[PDB]
Amino acid sequence: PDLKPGAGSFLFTGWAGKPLKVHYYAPDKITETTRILFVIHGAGRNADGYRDAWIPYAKEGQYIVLTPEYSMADFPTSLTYNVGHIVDEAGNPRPREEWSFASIEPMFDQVRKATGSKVPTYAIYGHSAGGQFVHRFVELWPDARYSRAVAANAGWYTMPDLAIKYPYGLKDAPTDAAGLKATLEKPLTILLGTADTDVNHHQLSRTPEAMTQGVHRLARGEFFYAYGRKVAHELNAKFAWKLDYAPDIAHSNTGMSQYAQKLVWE
Repeated sequence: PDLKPGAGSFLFTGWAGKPLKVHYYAPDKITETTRILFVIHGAGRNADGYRDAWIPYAKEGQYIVLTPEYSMADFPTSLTYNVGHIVDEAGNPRPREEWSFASIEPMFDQVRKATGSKVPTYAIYGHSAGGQFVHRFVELWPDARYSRAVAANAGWYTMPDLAIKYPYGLKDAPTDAAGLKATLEKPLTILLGTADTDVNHHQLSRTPEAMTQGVHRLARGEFFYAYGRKVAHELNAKFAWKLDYAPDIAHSNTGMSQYAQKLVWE
């Protein structure tokens, strides 16, 4: 069909999962070099706000913004959304095309088909639970066509460790040593707010497995990056991850996006 100039939404059904309402921003003129940025919301499923936060930057960069709404009704738990839904709540394996990750690539096709843009890649950004979604999408979707993925202020990480069990590591995860080696060469950027340091934040995991990564989101992000560098040395991977900071920003998608807007096109 179409995408309307400005802010809007469409219902996406071109995948094996549930229909997804995608809130978008489109520039006034779409050319065939108009870029496309996926913005992934957090646990509050505030997709409408996440698209709005990037509207000014998409207008000044003249690119499309896509924010899928993983509503509470259709994705009630974190396991159904940012953990990827690779198993149901009972532990039974689910088909890969029904994972929450499986919507990005076909959706990336459809919007191109509807706008006329022919860009071979997209950029993707996520904050908090969206940051978990994005770095797990990097770890478990080797086929993805992102030029850069930005994970901002994730609460805790799936660590690049083949001996730690999912979702705290890549043991019992759909990847192996070669896949991990390729993951360490992907253009992933961990962006952390220097004030995301409250060890008692009301959304912060304090499970022992999460505490092995650090006491707050900033420490955990730094430690996840360093662990990636270590295992990249172990596997002789050409380490491509990047570590960036948002000075004096905490767990705020607006403040983090103001800095991430200068990172997704790297």
